[PDB]
Amino acid sequence: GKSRGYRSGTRYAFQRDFKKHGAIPLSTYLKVYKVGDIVDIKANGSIQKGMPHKYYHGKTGIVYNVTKSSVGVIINKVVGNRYIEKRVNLRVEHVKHSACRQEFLNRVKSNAAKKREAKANGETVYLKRQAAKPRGSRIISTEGNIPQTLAPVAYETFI
Amino acid sequence: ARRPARCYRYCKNKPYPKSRYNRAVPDAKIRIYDLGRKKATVDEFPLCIHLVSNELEQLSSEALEAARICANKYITKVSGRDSFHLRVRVHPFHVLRINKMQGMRGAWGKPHGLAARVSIGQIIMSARTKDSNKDVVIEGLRRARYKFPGQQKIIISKKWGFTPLNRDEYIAKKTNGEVIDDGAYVKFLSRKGNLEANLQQFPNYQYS
Amino acid sequence: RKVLQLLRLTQINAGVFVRLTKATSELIKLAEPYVAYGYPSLSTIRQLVYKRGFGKVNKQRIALSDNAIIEANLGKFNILSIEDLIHEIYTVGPNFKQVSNFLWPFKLSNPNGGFRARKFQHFIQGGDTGNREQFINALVKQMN
Amino acid sequence: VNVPKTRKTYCKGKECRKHTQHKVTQYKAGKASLFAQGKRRYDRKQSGYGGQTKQIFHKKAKTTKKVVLRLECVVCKTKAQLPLKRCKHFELGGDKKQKGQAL
Amino acid sequence: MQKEFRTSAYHSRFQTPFRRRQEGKTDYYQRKRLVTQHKAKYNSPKYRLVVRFTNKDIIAQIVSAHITGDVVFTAAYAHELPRYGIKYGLTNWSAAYAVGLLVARRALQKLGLDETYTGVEEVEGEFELTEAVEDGPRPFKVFLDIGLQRTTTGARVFGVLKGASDGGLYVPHSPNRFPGWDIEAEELDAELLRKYIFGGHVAEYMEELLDDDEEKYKSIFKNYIEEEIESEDVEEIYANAHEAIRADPSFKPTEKKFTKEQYKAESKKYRQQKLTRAERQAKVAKKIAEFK
RNA sequence: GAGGUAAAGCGAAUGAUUAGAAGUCUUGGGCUUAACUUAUUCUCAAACUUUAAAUAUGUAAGAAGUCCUUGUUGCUUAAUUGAACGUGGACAAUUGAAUGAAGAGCUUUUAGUGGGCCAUUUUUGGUAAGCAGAACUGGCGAUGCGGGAUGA
RNA sequence: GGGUAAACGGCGGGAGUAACUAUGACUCUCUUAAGGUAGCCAAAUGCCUCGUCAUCUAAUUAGUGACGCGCAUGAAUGGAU
RNA sequence: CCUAAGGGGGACUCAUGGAGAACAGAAAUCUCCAGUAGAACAAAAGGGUAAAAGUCCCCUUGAUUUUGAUUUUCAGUGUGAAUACAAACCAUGAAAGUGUGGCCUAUCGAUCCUUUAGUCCCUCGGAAUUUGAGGCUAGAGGUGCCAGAAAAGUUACCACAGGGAUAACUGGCUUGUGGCAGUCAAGCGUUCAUAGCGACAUUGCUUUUUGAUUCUUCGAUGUCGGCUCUUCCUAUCAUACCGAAGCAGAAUUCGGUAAGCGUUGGAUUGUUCACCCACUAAUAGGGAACGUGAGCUGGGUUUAGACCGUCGUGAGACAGGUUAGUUU
RNA sequence: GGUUGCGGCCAUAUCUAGCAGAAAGCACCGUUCCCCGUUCGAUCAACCGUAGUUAAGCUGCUAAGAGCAAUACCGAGUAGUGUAGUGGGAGACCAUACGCGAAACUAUUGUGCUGCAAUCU
RNA sequence: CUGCUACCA
RNA sequence: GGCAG
Ligand SMILES: [Mg+2]
Ligand SMILES: [Mg+2]
Ligand SMILES: [Mg+2]
Ligand SMILES: [Mg+2]
Ligand SMILES: [Mg+2]
Ligand SMILES: [Mg+2]
Ligand SMILES: [Mg+2]
Ligand SMILES: [Mg+2]
Ligand SMILES: [Mg+2]
Ligand SMILES: [Mg+2]
Ligand SMILES: [Mg+2]
Ligand SMILES: [Mg+2]
Ligand SMILES: [Mg+2]
Ligand SMILES: [Mg+2]
Ligand SMILES: [Mg+2]
Ligand SMILES: [Mg+2]
Ligand SMILES: [Mg+2]
Ligand SMILES: [Mg+2]
Ligand SMILES: [Mg+2]
Ligand SMILES: [Mg+2]
Ligand SMILES: [Mg+2]
Ligand SMILES: [Mg+2]
Ligand SMILES: [Mg+2]
Ligand SMILES: [Mg+2]
Ligand SMILES: [Mg+2]
Ligand SMILES: [Mg+2]
Ligand SMILES: [Mg+2]
Ligand SMILES: [Mg+2]
Ligand SMILES: [Mg+2]
Ligand SMILES: [Mg+2]
Ligand SMILES: [Mg+2]
Ligand SMILES: [Mg+2]
Ligand SMILES: [Mg+2]
Ligand SMILES: [Mg+2]
Ligand SMILES: [Mg+2]
Ligand SMILES: [Mg+2]
Ligand SMILES: [Mg+2]
Ligand SMILES: [Mg+2]
Ligand SMILES: [Mg+2]
Ligand SMILES: [Mg+2]
Ligand SMILES: [Mg+2]
Ligand SMILES: [Mg+2]
Ligand SMILES: [Mg+2]
Ligand SMILES: [Mg+2]
Ligand SMILES: [Mg+2]
Ligand SMILES: [Mg+2]
Ligand SMILES: [Mg+2]
Ligand SMILES: [Mg+2]
Ligand SMILES: [Mg+2]
Ligand SMILES: [Mg+2]
Ligand SMILES: [Mg+2]
Ligand SMILES: [Mg+2]
Ligand SMILES: [Mg+2]
Ligand SMILES: [Mg+2]
Ligand SMILES: [Mg+2]
Ligand SMILES: [Mg+2]
Ligand SMILES: [Mg+2]
Ligand SMILES: [Mg+2]
Ligand SMILES: [Mg+2]
Ligand SMILES: [Mg+2]
Ligand SMILES: [Zn+2]
Repeated sequence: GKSRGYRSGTRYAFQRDFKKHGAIPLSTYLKVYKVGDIVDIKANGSIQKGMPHKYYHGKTGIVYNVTKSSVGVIINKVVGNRYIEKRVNLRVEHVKHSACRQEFLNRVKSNAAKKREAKANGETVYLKRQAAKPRGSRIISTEGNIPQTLAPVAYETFI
Repeated sequence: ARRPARCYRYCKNKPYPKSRYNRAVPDAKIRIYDLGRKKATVDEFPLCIHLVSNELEQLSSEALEAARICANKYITKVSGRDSFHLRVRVHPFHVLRINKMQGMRGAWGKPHGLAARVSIGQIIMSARTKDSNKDVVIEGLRRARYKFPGQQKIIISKKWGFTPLNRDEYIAKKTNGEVIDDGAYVKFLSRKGNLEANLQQFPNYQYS
Repeated sequence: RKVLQLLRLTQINAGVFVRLTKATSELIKLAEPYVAYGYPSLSTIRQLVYKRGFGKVNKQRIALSDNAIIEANLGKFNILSIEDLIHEIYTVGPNFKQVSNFLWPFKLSNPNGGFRARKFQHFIQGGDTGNREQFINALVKQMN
Repeated sequence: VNVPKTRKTYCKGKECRKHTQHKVTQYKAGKASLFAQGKRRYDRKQSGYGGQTKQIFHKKAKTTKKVVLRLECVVCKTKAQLPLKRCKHFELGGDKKQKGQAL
Repeated sequence: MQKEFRTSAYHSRFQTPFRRRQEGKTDYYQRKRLVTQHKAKYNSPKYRLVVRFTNKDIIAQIVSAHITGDVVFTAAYAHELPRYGIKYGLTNWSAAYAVGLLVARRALQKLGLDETYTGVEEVEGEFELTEAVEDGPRPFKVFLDIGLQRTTTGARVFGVLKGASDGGLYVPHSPNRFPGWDIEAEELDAELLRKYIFGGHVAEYMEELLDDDEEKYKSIFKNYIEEEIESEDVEEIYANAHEAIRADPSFKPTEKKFTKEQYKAESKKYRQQKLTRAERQAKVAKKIAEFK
């Protein structure tokens, strides 16, 4: 007999972290979520109300609705050959702000500051990020660092 | 009764041990893993000789028992029962299954036997003895090798007896008072923990 | 397969110039079992562009037979000549992207003299794929 | 299953629109009338020759029934219906559980 | 014979509780229920009336919780009462009432809701909630946080409750935990509640003890004896204190006899300092040598 | 961000397991064996685990963005607080990573099909099978051509 | 409720013992009734089975004569001649 | 399954161990200390839970009303189950809060028909009144083959459409099993491992057994055995020549090259197989579509007749016995 | 800097065994008329701050402490793994090429930090 | 609780 | 699901 219940296969996914069982620290209940916020979804096993389905465990989405104890999150799920918009109601214990926003918003602030200061100094600045480039030429000093010659070692048994 | 071992030679299945899920499992043919003078102190038998696997393979408990008996008999006959301490280093924990003892319907087998899953370089048998008893212990293992399938190597250990220290580091730690007897094994000094207890347990500890 | 398509290598013996960064290096690593690549010399670049140089003009493959063709398509990037284009490729320039994408993928012949006995193993192990690093010039001399 | 004979739930009656006291009784299905249109149609179809003209259910599988509580408001006499889950034994106003006693 | 329990594996796998739960100070269940705010009231905080009793002091604070820690809005202590005329019985139910009234008046002064939401100016002991004024700001809403202290009818925390409620703060509550609530006949005896508000129980103890056990009256009510305060003028001490509290509820910090640096320098003299790694290594070497 | 597979671990929990040694028997019997306790020792787990990859996987990388000022409401706040949606203003092609782009988006309508099979790798049952059953990819079917003599 | 088997049919499981050994002549209890009687048999009906003994032959899974707790013989579903 | 085992609040802390207390002891009750849960939480297993989700106490009916949204299975249909709100009305608590059944993951049901509740509203069509009937909204009565026909057998008298998608031969893969052969060497062999054997183990070969599978054949490859005849294999029974012995001779046993050459007459059985009698140098084992039916024969099996026993109410079944049955 | 109240992170904070603690705070501490709760004013409630004490709680320090945390020319570029060949090998498996890369182990270091309010030798 | 009678989800 | 002993 096959079993395909709601929480099938969530034995380790919905477990609490080792030595992290019990009461929820209240910064979880003090965070503020607004419509449009990007939030990660991670089911907390100790709160069984408002719990996400196992598909959304590990997914990141957009807050679209704010209720008394919960947020509505928009997820895009692949169903066959396209994506379907899913609207999941989650209690805030299963939700955390996504850290990718604060990094991109910081690059936006930094670009605005650099551009305005470069305009003040009358020069130009290039704001596009660059991939790591091959390193340039260089001279390696050998004072105190004369090359040491290595050789492959013979075979030995150590048991 | 027993199929040829070739039917169960290779580690084709996941480990299948005794558990709350299979309970009617017979016993392994090997029950004794330590032979010879197993109560000898570490200083009595400095020379260690291993029978090492050069195969990723399964060895039945019957083969383990047969090889143990062969090696023990030869070494006790030639050098005496108290001239060595033999230890079998692999325990058969994997349950083999047999189906016939309809057709392919419901073909899940019944427990049939026990086998040890050994790797390449895994030690199968260890024999600690004196140096003068080398050629004897070697010939005991070389005979025991015939009872096993696959290739096995007889390797003379670099270490003192069954300790993890080389034969020179053991002597250094022995003359430095860092090793004490524990029956057949030893305890080593630790520079951690209660200083008074450490000093009491190792009185001859020349601190540096 | 997708990586080779994004490198515009959609046939055998197709060649392209790539500016090495972390992103492009990680691209080429995926296509490594199917490509031979290396560091091209100036004369190799010049011979490629002179003999088999074509531009992508209105999604058509046009021979680079006159500097007016190059100017009309790359004059806004200060490329006015076949030597400007060759320089921009060789000394990887600020407009390398536009100049190398304007260049249609080079369609080389098979080597005159053949490959090694078995192509599809790394150049280090006696094959042909992977990075050969200065022997790409000898291979291109064979194939162009 | 033991359910008390009284209950204070919401009354949908226009006079009440609120929680009032209700008397609880088990619902019992009424007798099937002979002049229901389906019954009349069935009798006409069954008359004459042709045998049995409709199907007769045989493959019974349920061993229980859903118990329905009839809640009558003591103020306005408006009735309400509540189905419970499937129970093999159901009494109304039985003896309440006594915890802390021996056999 | 039996297994030793406190093994290294027991300590390795032990999950210590929250620091303030292991201190036995914070009930995190109740704290979650008190602090957590409706998510559609985004950054609007819930305000708690934290009421704590020590052996000598009554602490009443208006607190809002934030991620970096709780933030005090105002605070009234029982040792401020001598400024207002109450010097003794600093842990009465009536001292609790005065402290609640003081914190309410101080908070309302800080907010600007003084003329609106005055409160119960004529304390008769009747149960009442601060009702909002139409076409004006709603009363400052605060929820009572009694911590680990048990809920009993007659407890002093509800004295601070009643004082704060009469001071003009809107604090939701019921009168069934006040002294004078008849549980059989579910109504509040406001006469007995007013007695407790104005120290009537203490005055009755003074009167009942003086004519029965004068020696115990002399030891228990010493300060009243050397202050020449009798029972009949006990009530006025509170009645005046109330008025003064409403007259000037502002906080006056105690003038500090020493500066922060002087306090720190004095205290640092009595603070043992951690041994350096080299110091404890030298101690170990010395103990080994003296062990030979 | 998520994960609990490979590996690893077992003088770490659970479960399994070999050997001695030192103590306590006070709640085992005949100096003794056996129990426990303590510090050690050999070996394990698809339905064990502190730890924990590689590959695979969610989101973001702007103009529908960021910042500044102040309008509406019956929602919300003790509030002149916010929530959402706005008026007005500033930041111009390095408008904010790479590579590519026979362009993107959208709609209607209808055919055949719904027996599959094979190879590498992962993998279950079975002694195994040119056996039976799954995962990812690539193929044959539907495909000739050069090679493997011959051969989906 | 009664009758009826030359109506259809049915006719069993259980519990102990004799001055060597072997065997057991020696009582009640259950299934909806009775519990296979007289006879006959490894029979065209017996699985085990090529049953065991005798006879027939140099030799017989055949035949005949015996035996019988008979898988599963049997009395006008006629028994034995 | 549960009026609590649902809801709210409060208080308390569990399994177990140690040390103590009349009867009292290994287990009754009392006390202290230790005790991260090693307890308990209706029921499988997993997860979760310690001033609780566990134990006890107090109050209760949120297991209520209205109809939308969402998640899972998914076609993004239904059903089941669950989640977050809106608008009411309540319970509980000092309060914040919490409560739309059971801590979470299972515990269930369309159309038609019937029945009940609600609105007491719409209709009975020439117009009315009162009965009756029919509508609208929500439950219940049930489909367990659980997206939901109303349903007993036999065919050995048989038929049809098909199927090598699928069984009953050969053949092919495999070789568990069957058969045959090695390696090691504890023992046996007066002594003595190895003349001859050889346990515990372990490596193979074969396709003369039987399985496993279902690739070919169901617009048909004639399915037992024997007779007849040819050929092939060798793992050699005999015959030739030899090596070894626990080889004195005689006989016998082990082994090598060897398939050149032979390997029988009969009683019983349809037999393959078997078992006796007898001769013989020996009475070896196998293959060739389990060689060989347009070569035969037809005793068996396996059409249709008939008998018996057991089974079945019966028609009938039996891979049980018996007798008769077209070989182009 | 000490202390209290309320906290954030939730052991670098826990645990064991010792030692010290000025000021204030906190605490133990005293009493039972009153509200209240118990077999028991022990817990819980109320009253005095009066009679006493830092003994305990609490805080800090000590320990080649257990645990925990962090780090690393520790182990180890090992185990494992993505990709490749008409590579090796009867096979079991293994090597090589281009990449990613642990855990245990070993050693060293550390042992709460901190927000708001009030207060103090 | 036995017998008889009845059977559109 | 109706009668009845
Ligand atoms: Mg997890
Ligand atoms: Mg629930
Ligand atoms: Mg397998
Ligand atoms: Mg040529
Ligand atoms: Mg070639
Ligand atoms: Mg009809
Ligand atoms: Mg009729
Ligand atoms: Mg509480
Ligand atoms: Mg898993
Ligand atoms: Mg593993
Ligand atoms: Mg590990
Ligand atoms: Mg373990
Ligand atoms: Mg169609
Ligand atoms: Mg279709
Ligand atoms: Mg089809
Ligand atoms: Mg086809
Ligand atoms: Mg092709
Ligand atoms: Mg070809
Ligand atoms: Mg070939
Ligand atoms: Mg009889
Ligand atoms: Mg008879
Ligand atoms: Mg008979
Ligand atoms: Mg007879
Ligand atoms: Mg017969
Ligand atoms: Mg005969
Ligand atoms: Mg004859
Ligand atoms: Mg006869
Ligand atoms: Mg009979
Ligand atoms: Mg008869
Ligand atoms: Mg419950
Ligand atoms: Mg309850
Ligand atoms: Mg509670
Ligand atoms: Mg849906
Ligand atoms: Mg659904
Ligand atoms: Mg309420
Ligand atoms: Mg609600
Ligand atoms: Mg109807
Ligand atoms: Mg009419
Ligand atoms: Mg229904
Ligand atoms: Mg069906
Ligand atoms: Mg169905
Ligand atoms: Mg029919
Ligand atoms: Mg038939
Ligand atoms: Mg087929
Ligand atoms: Mg075989
Ligand atoms: Mg065999
Ligand atoms: Mg076939
Ligand atoms: Mg056919
Ligand atoms: Mg034919
Ligand atoms: Mg033919
Ligand atoms: Mg031969
Ligand atoms: Mg011969
Ligand atoms: Mg044939
Ligand atoms: Mg023929
Ligand atoms: Mg013929
Ligand atoms: Mg024939
Ligand atoms: Mg016939
Ligand atoms: Mg005839
Ligand atoms: Mg016949
Ligand atoms: Mg015939
Ligand atoms: Zn009503």
